[PDB]
Amino acid sequence: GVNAVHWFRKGLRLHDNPALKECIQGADTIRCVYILDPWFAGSSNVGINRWRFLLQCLEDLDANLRKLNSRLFVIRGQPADVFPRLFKEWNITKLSIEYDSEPFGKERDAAIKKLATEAGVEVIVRISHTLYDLDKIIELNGGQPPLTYKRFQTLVSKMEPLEMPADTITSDVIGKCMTPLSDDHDEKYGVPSLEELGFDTDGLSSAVWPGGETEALTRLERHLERKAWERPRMNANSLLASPTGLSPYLRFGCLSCRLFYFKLTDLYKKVKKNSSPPLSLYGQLLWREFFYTAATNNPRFDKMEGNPICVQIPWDKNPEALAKWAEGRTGFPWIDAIMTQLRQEGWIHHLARHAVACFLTRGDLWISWEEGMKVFEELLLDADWSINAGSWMWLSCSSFFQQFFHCYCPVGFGRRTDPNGDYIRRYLPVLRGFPAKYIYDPWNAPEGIQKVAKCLIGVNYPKPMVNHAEASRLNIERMKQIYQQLSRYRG
Ligand SMILES: COc1ccc(-n2nc3c(c2NC(=O)c2ccc(C(=O)c4ccccc4)cc2)CS(=O)(=O)C3)cc1
Repeated sequence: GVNAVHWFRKGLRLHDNPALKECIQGADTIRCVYILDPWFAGSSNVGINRWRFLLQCLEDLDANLRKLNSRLFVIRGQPADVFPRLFKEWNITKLSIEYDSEPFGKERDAAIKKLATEAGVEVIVRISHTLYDLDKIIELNGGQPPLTYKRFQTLVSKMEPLEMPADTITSDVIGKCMTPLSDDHDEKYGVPSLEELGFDTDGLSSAVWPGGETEALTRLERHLERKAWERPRMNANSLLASPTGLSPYLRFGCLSCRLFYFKLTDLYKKVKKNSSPPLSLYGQLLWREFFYTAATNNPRFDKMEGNPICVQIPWDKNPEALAKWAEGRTGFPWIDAIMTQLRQEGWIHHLARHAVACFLTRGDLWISWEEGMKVFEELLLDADWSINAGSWMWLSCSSFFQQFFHCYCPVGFGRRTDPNGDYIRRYLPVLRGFPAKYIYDPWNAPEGIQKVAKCLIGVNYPKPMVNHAEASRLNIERMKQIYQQLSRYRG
């Protein structure tokens, strides 16, 4: 008969999955696969929190596929190596994927499409990771992605309204389509543990961001309910991970960005009684869309050299200073607490991202945004290659049409956000004995207060790695020199 395979990569969900929906129709068998390769050289920068989140996403998909008398098939290796084997072993004639706009993904999928055509396999590709067809955005702009956010808002406003999200895969949708299964299915296709991937899980606590579609849909309800109770304002509690947080689920595809969009539009129309909401309503959704669009045709989006849209800034190379930043031992408790939360949990507030990005690049250390991006790629759960690269370029003053002239204070920003320093004490236990007057600048604490706090600066917690007033004055001057001769730094 017609034997079909749906290939999960992103879109780790059964709701709003047009590719899986189309693949099942007219099919006699269906197998959903995820191709996992934790040893891939190109994935050497993936942190353990990302691996854990993904594995929890796969367990949730497997559990939800159980409800449809199916299972997830987890397969080890590289798609180019695995798919020809599967095409023959399973006699596959249909393969479905959610479209991937990112350059590496487009390249991989082009190769797989060639293997499928060679094997007599029809390839079904449907767009569902983004709100729009990004290629249509670019065509509407004249063939180039809009290089500014409000130009992007202009084009998007002129587009056709979004079509309804695809129906969720139910028993009545599967119909006669079945999944051939064996009693030993877990031995060959089961979802592995972190330990089974060779990871020592020593030092791991319960995940602050549990993966999966079930979690995402539960959080979506809470998120809308809280919104039922304009751009929000950050306070101290905003720094903590929220049970209403959706951002990692949108990144992995646990939550459909189109479903989220429609639920937001639905809620707005109920409270504000009109169908033309402020683009404010969608929060980061269009920033998300903006960076996917800017990156899709730029294979060097994550680089400075050879990247046509990036300002060629002469950053310093300082591996020791970069390591202090990445490992949260800069000696600035505000910076270190943020980098510690990021490493421990996999999410930090957007304004905390601005703070540590400024400190590393244009503000204090004058280290390339490429190096910050690599660290964030390792640890951050909610930012794809396209969004990470674009965000680091924009925030480091590396885009020609976005400048920041105010340098974040690595003491005052934290003190102004959380005056008592509860955030510091939560993530930097060595500093817990310091009173609020010194918690953001413990080097200013007299020797007696340090001894009482059982924390000698330079012994138990490092001294501040730079003099911020001097470093920022020099770096503000350097950035002013660059933008005074901006065209000279065009590649
Ligand atoms: C520093 O490292 C990172 C920082 C942020 C992220 N990040 N993660 C996600 C998203 C983003 N990024 C942005 O939303 C974004 C928005 C505005 C700008 C900006 O230039 C600007 C202009 C005017 C005023 C204020 C700001 C830059 C970035 C959206 S998402 O895909 O949903 C999940 C990743 C790494």
